[PDB]
Amino acid sequence: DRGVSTFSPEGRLFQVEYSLEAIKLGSTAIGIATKEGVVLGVEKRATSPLLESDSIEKIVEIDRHIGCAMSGLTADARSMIEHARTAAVTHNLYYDEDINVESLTQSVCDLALRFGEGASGEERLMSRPFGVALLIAGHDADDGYQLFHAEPSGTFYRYNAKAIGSGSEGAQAELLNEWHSSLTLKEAELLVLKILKQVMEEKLDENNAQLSCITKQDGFKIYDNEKTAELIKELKEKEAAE
Amino acid sequence: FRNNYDGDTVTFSPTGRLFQVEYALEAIKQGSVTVGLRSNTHAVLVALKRNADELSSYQKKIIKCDEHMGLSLAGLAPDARVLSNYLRQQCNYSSLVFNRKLAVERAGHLLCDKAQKNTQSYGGRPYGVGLLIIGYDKSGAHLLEFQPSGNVTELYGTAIGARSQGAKTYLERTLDTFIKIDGNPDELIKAGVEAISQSLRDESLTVDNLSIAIVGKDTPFTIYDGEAVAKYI
Amino acid sequence: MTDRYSFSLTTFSPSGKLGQIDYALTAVKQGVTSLGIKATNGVVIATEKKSSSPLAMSETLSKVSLLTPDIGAVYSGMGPDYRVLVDKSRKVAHTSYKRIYGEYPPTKLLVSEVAKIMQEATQSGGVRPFGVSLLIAGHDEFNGFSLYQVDPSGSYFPWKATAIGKGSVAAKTFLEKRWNDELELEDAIHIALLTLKESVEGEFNGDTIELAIIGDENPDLLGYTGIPTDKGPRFRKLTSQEINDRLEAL
Amino acid sequence: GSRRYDSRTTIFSPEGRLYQVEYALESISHAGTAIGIMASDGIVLAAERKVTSTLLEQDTSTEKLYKLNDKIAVAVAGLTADAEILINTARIHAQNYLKTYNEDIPVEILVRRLSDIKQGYTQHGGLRPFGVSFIYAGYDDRYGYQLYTSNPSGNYTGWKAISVGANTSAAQTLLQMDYKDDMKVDDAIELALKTLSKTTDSSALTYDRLEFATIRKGANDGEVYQKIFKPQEIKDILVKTGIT
Amino acid sequence: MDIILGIRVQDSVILASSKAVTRGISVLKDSDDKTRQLSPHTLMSFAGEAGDTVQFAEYIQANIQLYSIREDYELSPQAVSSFVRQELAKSIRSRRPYQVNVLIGGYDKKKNKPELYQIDYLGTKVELPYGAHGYSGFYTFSLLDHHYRPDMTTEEGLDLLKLCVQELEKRMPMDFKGVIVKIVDKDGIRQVDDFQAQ
Amino acid sequence: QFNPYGDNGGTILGIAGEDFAVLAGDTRNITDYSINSRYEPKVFDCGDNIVMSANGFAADGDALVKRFKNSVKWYHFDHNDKKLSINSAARNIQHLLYGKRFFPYYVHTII
Amino acid sequence: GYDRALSIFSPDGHIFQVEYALEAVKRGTCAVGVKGKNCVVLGCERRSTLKLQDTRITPSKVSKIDSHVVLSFSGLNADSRILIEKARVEAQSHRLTLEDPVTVEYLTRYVAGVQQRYTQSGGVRPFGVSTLIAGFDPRDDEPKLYQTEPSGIYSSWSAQTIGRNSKTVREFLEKNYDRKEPPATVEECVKLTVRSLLEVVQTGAKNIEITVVKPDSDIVALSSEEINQYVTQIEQEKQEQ
Amino acid sequence: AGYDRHITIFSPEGRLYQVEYAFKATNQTNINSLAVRGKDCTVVISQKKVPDKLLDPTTVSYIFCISRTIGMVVNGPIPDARNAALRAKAEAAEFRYKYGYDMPCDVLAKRMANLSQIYTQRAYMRPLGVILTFVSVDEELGPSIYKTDPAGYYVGYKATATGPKQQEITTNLENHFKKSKIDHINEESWEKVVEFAITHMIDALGTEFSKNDLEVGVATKDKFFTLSAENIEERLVAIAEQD
Amino acid sequence: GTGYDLSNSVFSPDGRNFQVEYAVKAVENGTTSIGIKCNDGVVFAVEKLITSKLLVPQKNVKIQVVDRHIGCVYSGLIPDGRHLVNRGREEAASFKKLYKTPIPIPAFADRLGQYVQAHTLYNSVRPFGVSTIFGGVDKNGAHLYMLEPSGSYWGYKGAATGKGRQSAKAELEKLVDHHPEGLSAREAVKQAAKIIYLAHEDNKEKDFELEISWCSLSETNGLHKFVKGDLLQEAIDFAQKEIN
Repeated sequence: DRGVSTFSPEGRLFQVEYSLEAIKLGSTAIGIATKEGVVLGVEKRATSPLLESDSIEKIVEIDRHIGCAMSGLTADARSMIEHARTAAVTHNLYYDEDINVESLTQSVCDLALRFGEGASGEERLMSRPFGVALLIAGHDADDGYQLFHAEPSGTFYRYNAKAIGSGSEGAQAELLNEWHSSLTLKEAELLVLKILKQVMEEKLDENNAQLSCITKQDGFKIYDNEKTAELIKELKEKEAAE
Repeated sequence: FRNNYDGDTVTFSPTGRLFQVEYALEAIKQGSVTVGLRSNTHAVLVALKRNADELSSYQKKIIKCDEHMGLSLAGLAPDARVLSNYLRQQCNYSSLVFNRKLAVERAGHLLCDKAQKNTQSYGGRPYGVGLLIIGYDKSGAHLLEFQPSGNVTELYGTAIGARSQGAKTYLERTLDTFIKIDGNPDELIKAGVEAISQSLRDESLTVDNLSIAIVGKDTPFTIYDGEAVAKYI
Repeated sequence: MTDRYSFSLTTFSPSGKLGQIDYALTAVKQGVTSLGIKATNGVVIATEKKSSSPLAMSETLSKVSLLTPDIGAVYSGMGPDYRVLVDKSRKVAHTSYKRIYGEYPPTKLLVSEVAKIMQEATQSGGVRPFGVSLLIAGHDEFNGFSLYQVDPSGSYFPWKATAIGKGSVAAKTFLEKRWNDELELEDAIHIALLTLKESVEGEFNGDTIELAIIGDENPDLLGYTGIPTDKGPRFRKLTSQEINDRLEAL
Repeated sequence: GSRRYDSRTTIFSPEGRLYQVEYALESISHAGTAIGIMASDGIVLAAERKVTSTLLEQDTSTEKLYKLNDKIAVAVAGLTADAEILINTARIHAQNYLKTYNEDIPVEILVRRLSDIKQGYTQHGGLRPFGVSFIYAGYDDRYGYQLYTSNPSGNYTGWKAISVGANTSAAQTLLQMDYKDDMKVDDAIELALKTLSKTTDSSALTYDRLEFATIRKGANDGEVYQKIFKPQEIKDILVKTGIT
Repeated sequence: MDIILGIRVQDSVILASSKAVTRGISVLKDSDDKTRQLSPHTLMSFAGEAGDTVQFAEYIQANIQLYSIREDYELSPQAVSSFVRQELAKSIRSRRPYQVNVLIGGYDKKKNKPELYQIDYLGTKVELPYGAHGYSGFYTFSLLDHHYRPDMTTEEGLDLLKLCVQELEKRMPMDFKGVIVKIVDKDGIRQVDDFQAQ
Repeated sequence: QFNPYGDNGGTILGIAGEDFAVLAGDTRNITDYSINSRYEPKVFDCGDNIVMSANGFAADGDALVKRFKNSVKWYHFDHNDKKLSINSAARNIQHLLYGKRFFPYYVHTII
Repeated sequence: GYDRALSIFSPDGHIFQVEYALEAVKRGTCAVGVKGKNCVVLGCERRSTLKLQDTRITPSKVSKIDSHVVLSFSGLNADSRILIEKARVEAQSHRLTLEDPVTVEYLTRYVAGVQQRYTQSGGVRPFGVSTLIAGFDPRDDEPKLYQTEPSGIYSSWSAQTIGRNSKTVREFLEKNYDRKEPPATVEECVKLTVRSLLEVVQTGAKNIEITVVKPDSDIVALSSEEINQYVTQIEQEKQEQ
Repeated sequence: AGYDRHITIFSPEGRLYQVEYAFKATNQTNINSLAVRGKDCTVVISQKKVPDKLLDPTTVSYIFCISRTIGMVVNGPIPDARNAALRAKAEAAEFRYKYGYDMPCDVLAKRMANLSQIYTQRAYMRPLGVILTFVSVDEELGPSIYKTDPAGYYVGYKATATGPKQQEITTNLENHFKKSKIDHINEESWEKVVEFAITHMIDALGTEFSKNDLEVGVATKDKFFTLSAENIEERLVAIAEQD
Repeated sequence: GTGYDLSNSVFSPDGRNFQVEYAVKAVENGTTSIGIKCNDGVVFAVEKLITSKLLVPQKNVKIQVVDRHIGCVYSGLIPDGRHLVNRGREEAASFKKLYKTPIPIPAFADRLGQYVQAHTLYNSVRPFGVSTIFGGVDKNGAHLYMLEPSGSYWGYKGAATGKGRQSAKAELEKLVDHHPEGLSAREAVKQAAKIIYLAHEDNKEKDFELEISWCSLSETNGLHKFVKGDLLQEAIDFAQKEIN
């Protein structure tokens, strides 16, 4: 056949490029970083009405100051979150402090290219790359509120606002116009809901959509269905005005 | 022809070429441009950072290895992280065991041997990044060009990445000028900024776009970003 | 370096056939004819010494080999594959039995051990099956005289009389007509020389035919006297002169 | 490297089937027919020998019916050499249980363990599966007389009457036709021989082509006894049933 | 060492275990239950090394419960005791052995008979009508050799253990803070909460 | 039998002020009753405004200071040139010391 | 030794080995699970290709992981035993260290975690098994029902079916199960389980098995007569109209 | 299916093509070699071809000194030849250390043939494309010739031949032993046995030799040695004074 | 059929290893390098293609030293040559550790020979893309060797490999014929410069740098040293005089 870590004539890794196609099939995940906090939102996408939407866990806590959102093969993210939770706690044990968001993202991204049938370098025991993209968001005293996009390629970019999933290309173009450096936390909350509504196949409500924020004061908190429903109602009224 | 011998790095072609190595070299040409140049006192790295979106940050291109050594990347960033981390360890081993600052030439030999082992065994892939190593040791200023093939070459000036031929043609023509810039760091930076601008096509170099690093006689390896490179724009 | 052949080289085909076993059996068919006959007071195994060159010494190449003082073996197919199996069969007789029970293994269990090695060569990674069928003749106290056939698949069958190789089909038919459950050892050797004559094309003498017997104990071949229970090996390879004397009464 | 020569034994088909397992079952369908029948007072094992000769020593021959324990025995269909590998491991497992608990191993536990080893070669290792189908006949103080079967996939099921090997479809129809819940061993012996004689690919069912075993609890003993039939004992019982 | 007593009567097995945990100079606990339920009809008491005593007991408990789920069946007291013996036999020749002495008190549902097993840290199993570990037997055995009958009721067995404890509370220098008494029969395992002044 | 430990003597002193901190130590290195050196540095500047001295067995002292200075160096590489705080340094040294719990550094270290 | 990458990405972005593992589940016998107000009921169908089995000793489709958690499956029977064994060990290991029996969510997370591990490890293939995990959390009376699949994705369901003709029975449950009013009684919860299977099984008194899990480790399997009483009652509902 | 000719697995005909192609690799060097037994000696003759003038003639050799007693001549590429040479030397030293006596010629052959059988059966180790002829004067068997091939086959020889024109040398030796009726060369001195071996090399090939065209290895009691160019020259003068 | 050239250790129907012959093509594409054996030592010389004026002269050293007396030069894939020298240095250190005396040249030749030959025995390793010319002075005289990708090596009076190996071998053959008594160390260095300048005619599109090294008993005390300064310029002037 062909090696898993094989380069294409163009200069790209086959398996990594094919992994990005799997993320395109995944549910939409949007993050917006402001000076008041970083807001993360995902699409639940229930395959059946009998499926309990609250069990869908696409927003996870890494540490009190770091949150995460996933898109694509969500099962592949579980060991990545496990490593992230370990790296955050292990740093706290070694240095009696909080891990930097950039340092935490770097630790997760080091696992990405560790795949092959026996690549000469270390002991990279994995048959294939991760089929999931992560939106790592948090806060530290050094660089403040941050939003990162962790790729299966091992590369990570710091975004002011990033959208990943099925409607990622349409969402990113919308985030390009809407984002400004003076956005408030509440303005970012209605914005995540606005763009999600535009890219979701189903009508947006408190069941098929979930919000989360990370602040310096309260830390990472997942929005309950009662709190989110009021924000959907507020977003519906403001769009009805003009 | 090409389809049968490019399956893995272990396979030779009838002409004697290694296509997997050649495809890894192609990843550099797709990567962003970076320029390296030196004189007798200082060595300078000038790099053009690339962003995905206008909402994204510009990905760093220059990595510090030691107080006297550093390098700029072109291609896959994680592969540059692995090779720089190894070079950090080799510089560290020399300082701890021998109380000796590692020679830039010997550092090039170490990167050569590590890249070679990835090209002779099954299952492995070549590194998808080109590196420009600068350093000041007991023999003066140095500049070395690392290639995934293993080939490392000591140069006065060089450039790798997209449209890098324009910068390389400039440095070849300006060869006699920037070599004599001794005891003046700022003028050597300006020679590198003018070199990297010869490769520009899409946009002009801006504040959060340009990345410059320098190491010299009485100057430790320091990276300048953002406001620190505004005077060279 | 490092064996990357960790997968099976023998696999099931759509028809259910195990290709590499079938092809190994085909290699046995190309091999020189070897036979075995079990009598009431002994077992006889015989084969043709197919010399590649008249310059080569046929005495140095032994197609019939001693496994234990009571057990012998002969083959058909690939020579090199047989020789290594004999080395393994001799070692497994000690390591798995004699160093445990203080005595030599019975024929049926030694055959079982050889069959295990040949089975593993069908399932293990990075190996091909042995291109040989073995005829193992032996004696033990509780089972008496026995003859076994071991195939490349690892399957083994007890035989009264059988043949394997080039003219096995023609030899088995000849053995069925001449065999009876009242045959003496000397009679069994007489049929052995008659059955092998139909397979050999060129010269038929003691220098071109290799023959050994499993019969009575040989105190002269023991090498020492003293212990009453030790009465000597039952395996005896017949010399060139001993074969020629029986060929005159053919 | 070696990737070129890898047959990939442990992969799914587009349909969701396991190639090597399905092809192994095809190999079994050519091997000699083995039938097991469970009665109220014992179990009957009957097997048809594949490829026989006049000069084949039947008295010392064992290819289909093997003894695992004093209470558990097996009927083999497929590769004999592959079976002996599994038979040996089952013998060690039975003795491991007896050493640990000071009690004889319940039939199902021995069956599950062998089936788990078969499953191992199906999921990982890159090696070919065992081309063997077992019929387990055993007794324990929990369920009493038990009859199981296992195939190359590692799947096992409990039965009242089952056939493995060649002509199973025809053999299972005949067993389902004559079997009742209140059967006696003597009746089960007859059914097993009658089913084989009708599904035989050869001219006539004779003693030199058969292996027979019965597992019965002796009324004048109170303990379960295994009886692997001798060539003469198979010859006698073949005449009594009406086959001669 | 701690007090670990066992007696097998007509229809049940009675285990008496001391409540004291002594570490160096102080009695840290006077209500410690030195027993674990392995299965609904099998109970094991234990004494020995400070850390090994509970670690081994819970290890066996986990294994028996793993078997009970897998087979949907309860192992006989004999089968359990043989498993415990082998684990202690493997331990005795390891890097650091389990220094734990155990008493298996179980009721066989198939046999309808109570059974008591005694295994020490070495792995010495013995089926006994009555058993004790350490110095416990030195004071008790003569009373047990005298009064014990196979046809004794549960009430009679409790009276004999009371006499055994009274001898221990008189002649033995260590204060073991009384005993917890448990009954193992056909209905399962129950604890006698009124042994302090029975 | 070979004894892996030794006593190089010396004494170190660390006093924390309101907005300052001092770490003193004598420059005398000894073995039994002989003076090895009259001037042998014992208090070292490790970077990030942190000073360190590990007094006792000098070979263990030099190894610990050398390994901590290297830990500061790697803290800059891994965490984007972040300054190592005094509490973070203290916790880091604990793991450096407890890593050799069953074959300890025979030193009394103060930062 | 063997570490060949079997589960890999394709040009379109699918893992074919995981994709074909779902096809093995589609071949396996139908398994359904419904949760009421105070109970969860698991129902599985039996094959009718060969009919001469001993129902006493034949491994049942519903397996107990612990005294409070049960597991049913659809797909390869041999692969399921591996997942069942590992779940049973983890259940005992959790009781040993945490001193409290597993929650249904945790046991599901473990089983799905094992399945996911086999989708990106060299030399192994994914399990051709989807599982339905049902039960009650320790000291809790709230019904729990979960589903896993070869990929490693798990989620909780009010009602779910897996296996052959699972598309038909899912459409039945979507128009019959009410979230506003779940089956309040155990009897009506079992009734809905049989009703959903009768759409697929096509008249099978011996072909349907029912297992009911109640709070505080109360699991009981219904006999052939008990299930047949429901079948007789349901068939009367159709005939009276 | 078509990879049966790429690795050491059986073809439908029951053949091993990789082994068969390894036999074809033995004739790549285009060198003929023969071995003959004397009364108390063993002589190997091998063709010496130096095509390039830049080559050092003293290094161009296909005869190896394995032990004090055993010598080996190889037919096939020199990288595989020296691979088999180093292994044979290692086995000879180990045998003496473990068993207290010098390894016999036939035992070394059997050992090297067993190793070649492993490459015939196991997939990852390729067969060496060389034929090894071992020669010595054994303390029990006397003059000994034992030859191994890529198949793992080995047998004793009264006399042997190996190379592209092997058949011509074999039949030429065959016709002499039919005439003499004895298995060895009836001569006291080894010098005349070398002379015999050279003469029959000429008669079979139909080519005259110089001192630099041949390579001679002589095995005597407790010693094996290779002849120099001047030693062969002395031997060529003696046969020239006969014809 | 076809496909014998795709894997390494696979024999083609003609008994050839194509992957090794494909590695020879990489050597033939590479830079020309030479070796001359004189009366008491050896002289090594290599061409250094100047790709750009940006390359720092006298810095990118191609000739490598093993131990203190052996010099190595190679043609083809430069990193592959370094890997072989790294092994050679480990093998030389292993010899000196056990046997005290520095490794003899025939001894060192076999050590590299076996290592390169080992890379032709497996399908998991790639053959070396270099032909290495090496040698020095030991216990008895000087030695010169050339090692091929197959592992094949011989002793040489003069060695040549690379782009212009034909022109180099022809010029070396003239030296062997005209000097039967033996060339001197001084003359060999001057001649080594002349050989490359004439061999550069096959790659005369690009500028080149000269690099000579030598190991002589009387001139360098049997140690490997690089030709530097006045002696290097004297060689260049000798070559530039006879090029016209």
